[PDB]
Amino acid sequence: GDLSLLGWNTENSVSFRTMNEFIKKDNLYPKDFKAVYSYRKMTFTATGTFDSWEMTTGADGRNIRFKCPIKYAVYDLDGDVFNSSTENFLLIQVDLTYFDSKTTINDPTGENDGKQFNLKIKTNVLIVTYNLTDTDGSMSSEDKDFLSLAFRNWFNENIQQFEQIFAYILLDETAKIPEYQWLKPTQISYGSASVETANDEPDLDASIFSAMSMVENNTNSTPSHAVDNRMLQLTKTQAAFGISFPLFIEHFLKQALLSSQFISVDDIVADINTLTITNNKQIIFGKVENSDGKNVDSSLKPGKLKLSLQNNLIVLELFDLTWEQGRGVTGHFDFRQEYELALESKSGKQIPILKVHDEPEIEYYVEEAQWKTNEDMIVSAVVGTVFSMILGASMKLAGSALSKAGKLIRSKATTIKGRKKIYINRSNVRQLRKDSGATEIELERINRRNSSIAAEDARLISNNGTTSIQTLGDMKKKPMSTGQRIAIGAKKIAGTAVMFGAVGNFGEMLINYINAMENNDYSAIPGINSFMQQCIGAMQWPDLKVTFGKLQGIYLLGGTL
Amino acid sequence: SLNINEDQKSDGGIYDSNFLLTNDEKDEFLQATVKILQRINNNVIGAKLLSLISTAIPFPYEYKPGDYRQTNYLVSKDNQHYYTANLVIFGPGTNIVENNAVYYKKEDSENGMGTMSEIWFQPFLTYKYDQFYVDPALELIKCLIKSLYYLYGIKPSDDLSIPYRLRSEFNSLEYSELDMVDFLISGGTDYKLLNTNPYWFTDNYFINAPKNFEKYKNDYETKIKNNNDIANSIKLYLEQKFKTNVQDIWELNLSYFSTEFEIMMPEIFNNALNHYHRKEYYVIDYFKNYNINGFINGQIKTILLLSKYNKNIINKPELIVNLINENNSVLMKSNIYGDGLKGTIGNFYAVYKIPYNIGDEDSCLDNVDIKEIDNIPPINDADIYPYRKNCDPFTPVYNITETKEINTTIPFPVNYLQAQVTNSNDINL
Repeated sequence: GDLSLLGWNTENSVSFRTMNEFIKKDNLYPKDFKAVYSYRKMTFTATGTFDSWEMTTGADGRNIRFKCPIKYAVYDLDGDVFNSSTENFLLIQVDLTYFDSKTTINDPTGENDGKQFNLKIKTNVLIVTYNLTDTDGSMSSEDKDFLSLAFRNWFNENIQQFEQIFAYILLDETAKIPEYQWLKPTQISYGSASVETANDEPDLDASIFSAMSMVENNTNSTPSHAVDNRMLQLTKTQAAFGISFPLFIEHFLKQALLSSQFISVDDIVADINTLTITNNKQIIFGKVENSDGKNVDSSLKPGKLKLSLQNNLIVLELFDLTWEQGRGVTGHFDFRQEYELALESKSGKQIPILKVHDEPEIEYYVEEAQWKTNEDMIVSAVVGTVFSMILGASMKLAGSALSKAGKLIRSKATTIKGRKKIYINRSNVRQLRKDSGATEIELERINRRNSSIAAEDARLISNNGTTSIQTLGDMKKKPMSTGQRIAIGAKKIAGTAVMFGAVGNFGEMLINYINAMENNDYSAIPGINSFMQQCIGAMQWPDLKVTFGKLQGIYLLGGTL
Repeated sequence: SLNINEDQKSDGGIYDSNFLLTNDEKDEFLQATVKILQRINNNVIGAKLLSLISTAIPFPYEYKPGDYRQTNYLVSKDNQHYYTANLVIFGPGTNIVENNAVYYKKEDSENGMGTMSEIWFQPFLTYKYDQFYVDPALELIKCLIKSLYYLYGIKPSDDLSIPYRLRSEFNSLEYSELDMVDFLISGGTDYKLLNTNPYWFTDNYFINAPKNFEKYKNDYETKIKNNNDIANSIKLYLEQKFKTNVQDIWELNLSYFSTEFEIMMPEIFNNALNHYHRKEYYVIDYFKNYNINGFINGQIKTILLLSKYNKNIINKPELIVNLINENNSVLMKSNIYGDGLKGTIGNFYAVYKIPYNIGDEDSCLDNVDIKEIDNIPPINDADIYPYRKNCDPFTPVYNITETKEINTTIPFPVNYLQAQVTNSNDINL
């Protein structure tokens, strides 16, 4: 249904035309050929010069198909001399293996301590379909078959003359930036997938030749070379990079959730199956200053602070955030937020930016008795708690807007399973944002303050991405609204996305990215190029600008050479 | 091609592009052909004919002095296996009632070397002549004898053809003349008007053919028989082929096999039947209406189901006779059909020159030894060196009949014959 890597993590894909141009520039293919076949007292010869080879449609998985046109050839069929036409060609079938070779490539983004593997044809070559005709149409089908046998004998004998190197890979090379070892392949592979056109012609553009590779010593016991054909067709780019969602989650979402100070290093459990990062035990979300003036611990149940990928969106969820609000009243709130990693063209540069997408979803559950007995009184404290989550701060507001929102709040009350439930959809969130009365400038000021305090938290954050419980208590003991805590957590999570934004304690580099996202200073930040460098330092084509980036089952980037 | 244009259809021929298509039909054809082969082989003379065809390999072509390459071979799909075959029996071509035999190479089958033969055979259909059904085994025998003519390289020049009939239907002088092989092997009463002692009709072909046979016999016995470059199987096959001369092949005809096999066949103008006998076809079930002894319960007492193809018989007549009255009103119309024989406008009898000076001097296949031929081991795939240009490019030949009209004030016999048939079931004679 979508793009699948069938056990692999990283992938680099190109079109057939791009590889054909690589072969054309490299010019490491045989030109002159002399095929000879001798059998049953009969001798057949095909001596001539080949044209430039073209890798066309017909290759799938391990199979690699190349079109070899013939510039001019002479055929000797037991003395029968024939001159081939200029339209004659053959379709050879070969396979690719990453043979180890002496190091010749350089990786400025790596330590160059790995081993160079070059893609070459294994030691054989079979021809699938050919076209061999003379200038007068006097050839016979058996003559053409015999010449095809001679060509097969030539290609098996003369495969060594094709000294073309298909690709270069650095294996087990330590990255120059230690934090991004996930961008250095460990176990590599290739794949092919060719797609025909409507007019039944080889599509040198839509066809996709890929190279899959595991990273960070991930064991793959099922080496497969099948490649999804729609990986390039959607992008319409000459080259593409692909990073698996499992690596996007087990090495990025863990940092975002742990750095949010809501969980500790020993209270986070990775879960590949559900593609969600959460807390194994009950945690604390922050300090709550209700309308009663008493500081309350915001306790989250295990498995509720969720961070996952849904609907091509980074989804952050909170559930079962329960405490004692006052006079023996308990209510539960649920929140869901959607974010999208898009690409923005700023100052002539492609900058990956995480931006809000659609509107959040809210749920609130309470007992019937509280509604029937103390509906009016507890509503004040509930409002004081809720307004923080919306405005990002716990500030009072006029009662006219309170009644205007309260009529809608009481309108959306339903009775399910003996409990009062209210649901807030996408439209109600934007309605609340418009009716809140807080200008976007004030929100930007809040964002600046939260960015500065998130830089302070990252200073408190150790190398592993966690913070000591003593320092966590020192930071959290300060009285601050729960909405501001949500904003600080969001700021820290977004700042942790620099690893997918920029490649290269990490606290000061995060502070540099914070300066870039708060003052628009990317003078020392190359932007996406560094990340693209990590995708091309280890995967060097025989030589680009990246203009496409998205996620369709896989973090996918598209670029043109 | 299984489908041809309508005007390219041969008159009196049945065209069904879906015939012999499914695997069940192909298995039926295979079993029927094998059953007819067993029937022919069971008789002594048929067995001798089969052994002769099995041993009459075409003469190897000397590509180099002392280096001979076979002409009779079949190439596998991927061209690594070669099969020795003197004769391969196919199904019919475009027309499913046209039994025939064709040569692999023209010149090699004309000058004594010999070629492979390819047979178009229709074992499922037969026609009722007078009071009997023609045995398909006899048609297979006739095609086998034509294949013998091809294998021994004694095929005449295409222009050699004795006259057969006078086209008396037309108002013009024209003679329908039959090919030499067809006249030599058809038999019948017509063959009695040429096989005379002395021979009134002689041609250079009957002198040249034994010459070429003896020439290649000498070539074998001097060059080949003492040569170890080729397998002894080819030596034995050529020894058995040359053990029978061309006179024996000439005297083989359907009259002799009709006498030996006791098969009723047409005997008068039997190669010009398409003008006389507008055939009707019957389907033969070789598990029900045939066995090793021909038609079960005789050729007359057996019952055959009418074939579905009789309505599909193409009827393009050579003449349309229109009986008209004084006021030129079209009273009656009828079709007179051709015979598929080349019609010349010149009198053959007024041009032929009876040879004043000539020399005139047993069982037809007495010299053939079935036991000797059977004892020969076959030719393995590993000892076959083919010759590339052993096959002429096959070209289908389409006979284009011509249609002409005649207006008659006096009824012709076909007018009466067609007026005597009716489809109405309430008939007043």
